Amino acid sequence: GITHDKMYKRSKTGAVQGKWHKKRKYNLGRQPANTKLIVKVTSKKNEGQKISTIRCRGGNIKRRALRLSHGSFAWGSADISHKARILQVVYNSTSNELVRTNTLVKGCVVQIDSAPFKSALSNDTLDKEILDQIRGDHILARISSRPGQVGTADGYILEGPELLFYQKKLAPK
Amino acid sequence: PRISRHRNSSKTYSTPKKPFTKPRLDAELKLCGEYGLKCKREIYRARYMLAKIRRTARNLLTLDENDIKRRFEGAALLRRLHMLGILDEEKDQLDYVLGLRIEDIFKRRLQSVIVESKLAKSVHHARNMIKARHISVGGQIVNIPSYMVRISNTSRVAIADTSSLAPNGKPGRTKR
Amino acid sequence: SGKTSGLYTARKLRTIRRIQRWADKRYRKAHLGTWLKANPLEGACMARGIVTQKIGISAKQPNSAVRKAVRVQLTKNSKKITAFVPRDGSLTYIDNNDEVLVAGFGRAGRAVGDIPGCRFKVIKVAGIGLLALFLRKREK
Amino acid sequence: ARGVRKHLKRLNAPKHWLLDKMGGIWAPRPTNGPHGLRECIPLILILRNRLHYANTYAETSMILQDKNVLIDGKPRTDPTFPVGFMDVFEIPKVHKTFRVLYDVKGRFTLVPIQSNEAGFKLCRVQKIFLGDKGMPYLSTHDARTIRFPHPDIKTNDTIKINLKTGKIDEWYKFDIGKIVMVTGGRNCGRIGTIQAIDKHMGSYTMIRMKDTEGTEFLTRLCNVFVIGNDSPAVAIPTTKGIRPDIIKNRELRLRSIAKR
Amino acid sequence: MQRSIIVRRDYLHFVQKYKRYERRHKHVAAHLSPCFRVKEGDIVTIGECRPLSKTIRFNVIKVEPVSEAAKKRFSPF
RNA sequence: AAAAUGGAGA
RNA sequence: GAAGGGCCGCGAGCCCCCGCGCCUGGAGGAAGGAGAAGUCGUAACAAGGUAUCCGUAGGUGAACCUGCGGAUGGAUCCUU
RNA sequence: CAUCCGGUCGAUCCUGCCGGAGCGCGACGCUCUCCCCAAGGACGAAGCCAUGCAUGCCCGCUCACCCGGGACGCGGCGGACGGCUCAGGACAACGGUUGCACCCCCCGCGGCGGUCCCUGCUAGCCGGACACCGCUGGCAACCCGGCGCCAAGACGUGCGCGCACGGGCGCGCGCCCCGCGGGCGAGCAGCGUGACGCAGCGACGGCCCGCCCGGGCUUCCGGGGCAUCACCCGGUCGGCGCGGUCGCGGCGCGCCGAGGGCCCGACGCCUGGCGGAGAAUCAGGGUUCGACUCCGGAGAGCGGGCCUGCGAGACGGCCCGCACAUCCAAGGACGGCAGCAGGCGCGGAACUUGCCCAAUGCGCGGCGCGCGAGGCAGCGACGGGGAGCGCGCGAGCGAGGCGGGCCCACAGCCCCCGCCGCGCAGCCGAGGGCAAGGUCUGUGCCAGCAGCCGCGGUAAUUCCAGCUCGGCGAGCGUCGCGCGGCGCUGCUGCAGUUGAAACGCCCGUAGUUGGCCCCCCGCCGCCACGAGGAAACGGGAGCGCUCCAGGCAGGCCCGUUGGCCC
Repeated sequence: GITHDKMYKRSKTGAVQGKWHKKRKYNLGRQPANTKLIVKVTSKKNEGQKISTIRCRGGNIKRRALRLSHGSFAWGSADISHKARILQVVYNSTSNELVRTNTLVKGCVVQIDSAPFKSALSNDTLDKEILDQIRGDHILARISSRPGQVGTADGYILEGPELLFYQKKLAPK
Repeated sequence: PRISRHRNSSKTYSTPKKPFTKPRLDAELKLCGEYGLKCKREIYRARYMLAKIRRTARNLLTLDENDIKRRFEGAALLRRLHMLGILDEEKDQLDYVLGLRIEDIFKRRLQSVIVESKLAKSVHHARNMIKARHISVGGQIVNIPSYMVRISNTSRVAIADTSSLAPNGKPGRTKR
Repeated sequence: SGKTSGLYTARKLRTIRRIQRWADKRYRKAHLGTWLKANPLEGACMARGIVTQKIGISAKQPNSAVRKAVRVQLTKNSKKITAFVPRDGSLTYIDNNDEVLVAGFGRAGRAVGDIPGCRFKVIKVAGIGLLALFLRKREK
Repeated sequence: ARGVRKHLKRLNAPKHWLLDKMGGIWAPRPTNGPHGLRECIPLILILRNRLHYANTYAETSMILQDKNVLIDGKPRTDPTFPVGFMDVFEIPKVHKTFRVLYDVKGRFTLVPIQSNEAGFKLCRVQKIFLGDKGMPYLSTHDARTIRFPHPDIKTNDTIKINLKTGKIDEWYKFDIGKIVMVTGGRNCGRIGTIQAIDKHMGSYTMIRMKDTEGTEFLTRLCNVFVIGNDSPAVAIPTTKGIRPDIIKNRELRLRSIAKR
Repeated sequence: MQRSIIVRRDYLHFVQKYKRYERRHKHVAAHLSPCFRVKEGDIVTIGECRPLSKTIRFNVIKVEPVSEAAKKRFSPF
């Protein structure tokens, strides 16, 4: 397998250790998942959001980021949550190339739709910055769940001077 | 794992450090005649057994009395040597092993008892009589010459019924 | 000898022993590793082979007679080395190429006794021991 | 290498099993179960050798299956049945039942046991671990883990079993100096009471044990198997923990050698 | 190294052939945090931990800075 | 002033 | 949803330049070594007939000789 | 377990090495009347394999021109165990010490065993759908062609308690330190809230958690030579994110900052380099070897990839690259013995193309089978441990012949009985060390001998033989080897004014070494000294195989053993 073994890496002093044996199945590595997010299904129907379960050591079952576009967010302040399909991947931060293919990454800042979260405007001015994001149908949030290992699209909502730090980049930079 | 091959081997026969020394050489023949030993490997076999019996005592002597490793081993040393009779049971001393005699191990050998008790009256006669199954310890007939009997049961040495003791009725070629 | 002695000097003594170990002719003989490659015999009691040209090496002094030996190429290393024949008049049996085993002269390298320049000694010819051929114990 | 393995050669046998090195191409490995590998002496020797009820292991194979031994109601065909301290080997036909106690010489030996003693078997406990969605459980030294234990007890409590439903007989709690019975190192069949606790904010707790002989010795608390809240409360071996010494062993056999 | 210190322990090894010793040394890496900044020549404990990185497995806890220059002296503490 | 050999091996 | 195709993730091998490292083939040179009786001188060992000997240069059939600074293991433990 | 002696000479006293002398292991050679226990293709060939065998076991589901014996298949589980060889591999493998609150696991074993339902519902039992077979296909084989029915303790749809309950989420203790309990040494688990969501199994309801278990990392202390290898690494080295894995991680993939490691020898290079438990020989102190029992690691001609599974990069799994094959009818296929025999090759050399599951363990399985694992015999001067060829004046046996007994999967063997009994030896020397003829024959420094030191030049204690005789002995010698010898490798414990040897001289950095001196404190080191540390083996209880070598048995028995030191 595409192993992940210490012997393959050089020693700290720069020694190149010859591997004692061949590569091992419990040290096996797998295909990095490139997640697919649909801006619109529109006329085409060939692609749908499908998830992959894979064989693992010990029989454990792993859900994967095969095709995930629908997304869930729980307002930290409210503790209530709403589920819809998120707009796309906006701030991978590791690479801007990943954003183009909408490859989802754990806790990568994304573009969030407000199809069921428009209800926030009914409460009086809760998170006015979120209120300005919710009516627009475009928000910022980090999908804080592991997509490749556990196939999860549930995520937190961005609130706090952390959202402002990201927003300063998200607005013109 | 070749389980039946598993075993151990021993080296009773140990040759000396300088072979052609006149005193050692002469004593060999002199001892060979005294106890009637057929092969010269045996005297060295005796030397190896004698040394082990000499070292245990030297190390034991350098230990203080009643030291458990000393006390248990000392009583052990005396027990085995007293059984042999080379150590007089009366001596009863861990230090008494030192000054030991090779002649005493030879005396313990059953071939020797037969000559001494006049059972065959000669070492040459003794080996021949044992070869012809004519001396039995406690009645257990042995044809190997060096039965080696503990002194504790020396009084139980006996002759054999086949043609020496009270003839069973098998006089070798004479019978037929 | 100066000697460096201290509770923390296991370094000087360790290097010195390792370096000054290889000073003896005997130590270097077994520890350089040259001797296994250098010896015609590959460090063995006997080596099979085929016989080549016979040889009559003059002796030195006191010994003053030619001692017939046969030069044989050992099959394994493809090298030709001479082997001293055994007892009196034992070379007449050995003539053309025949299976010959060769053994050490005791010294293990030095030429035996006073017969100069011969390192090895033949022990067999054909399939029969050459010391039996001499006694006619085992002969063709 | 590769996956897990299931074979044992006749040298890898723990030297406390005292199975003979000779007369063995391969050792009897015990199958995993209530009792761990090192501790359980395979039941083949218990019937084939100690009892000498079976001439061969094949003879142990012939009768073990048909309900001939029942600790907590179970026999099995396997002569690798897992067993340990205070396990009541039960034989109806032998007209007797027995508890295997660690003999001083480090091999668990069956002591013929009375039916009241047959009723109770003992397994130690460690610390309560949440199991079943937080529904409480207690970790045990032998595999008998149970849900809903006594709520107040906290750590290192010995436990006894009725052998059928076998609900915990007693939650013995250590009071320090409580009659203890560690069984590890040289504590094989040794009786005493505890003294000094050296947890030391460090691994392996050293507990000193004062003894009837007079010896106080620290040890891993891992091998503790308390005998009674006070007194042995369960019959101990014929040694009674007194522990014999090699000098007597030569004499006890020496009279025995003359006596036979 | 960023937020990382290389601490050197010294081991005195008894060699039997010569009862004199060798001062072999080892340099091990850990993770310091700006909460306890370190001076040169300090006694720094390292805790056995989760394997952090390729060389990182330890983490600093207690720092005791020594005055002026501490040099070495091969002192194991 | 010149002024050189001394076979082998008991 | 197979036979296929594609984008690729891995991946032995290949090829082309090198950077090593180990092994080896040589026409012929250039040495070393060994065996009772070869040659030409005869250097040194007695101040061995010019006492040696070292370093360094120069020559030289061949050892050797010569120049200059030393050391005696010198043939001088010794006259203002 | 504390040692010599032959040799530089005209002699002496030396240094110094050569040689014997001791001891183990394998060749080799000369040889064997024994008997018993026994290693056995490790040695620059992990070279090639012809020929057979080496993981098989039960039919829930049998409807098979049978019987109570059941084929077959579907399924169930095992072939990830073992056996073998150490090729590769030098902060690795490896021994012991940590932890995994960075983690998976099948067997078994003790708990749990509520499982909303949107949909379809028969929920007291729903499907349609494959083998076996039936019928007829090809090829030179390999290889498996269709069709037709047909069942499952086969496979699949689905009922059932929204404190449904799959994970994984999102989110919610603290309040300067520390204690509390489901808690630990450690604020860790769990619960609640909010969003999803479809794990159970279930068509004969078993998912889940523990315990064990075997892994998977990991912490320290160890873990070949070479400096005629000194500066080396460039994901290299620290962070910062992320992917990926059972999992932590440069492991990968982005992003940065310039780090790492070194004369206490880094990096490099080499290794006829598997490490250890061990083994050899020795007073101590050592030295040497570890492939073979066992223990861990690897690897099945060679590199890669992959499946199946709970675990293998398995190789008597697969698929490709590369070599080399085999069949091959020219169209194809199909290997893998560093498993057991047995060949070829190779070398100095290294066992039956045997029998075989009764045991000894392991698989499937309460009513037994397999396992060239092993067991057994064969072979076998690897080696051991113990007899004989007489003793005596008579008569005595043991190598054997035949039958019995005994024995043994089957036979054998010791043994036990009788008629009988066919007792029978080598290979090294004889000048010294080193023990034993200046006997007697050839003999001319010739042959030859000759470890060594030395003999044969015409009168040999030294060869060539027959005398004799010394040693050892059914084993003797010849070699190569390791140790002792050898304080000739020196730490103990060596030399250096002339034997072998003080740098031509001085500064100098690491390195090594620093006087007295502060009683009491705290760390070093340091001993005493425990806990917990697998054996085998060895030190070492007890024990008479016909005596040991052996083995851990034995008997009216310490709960008889097998203690104890490793």
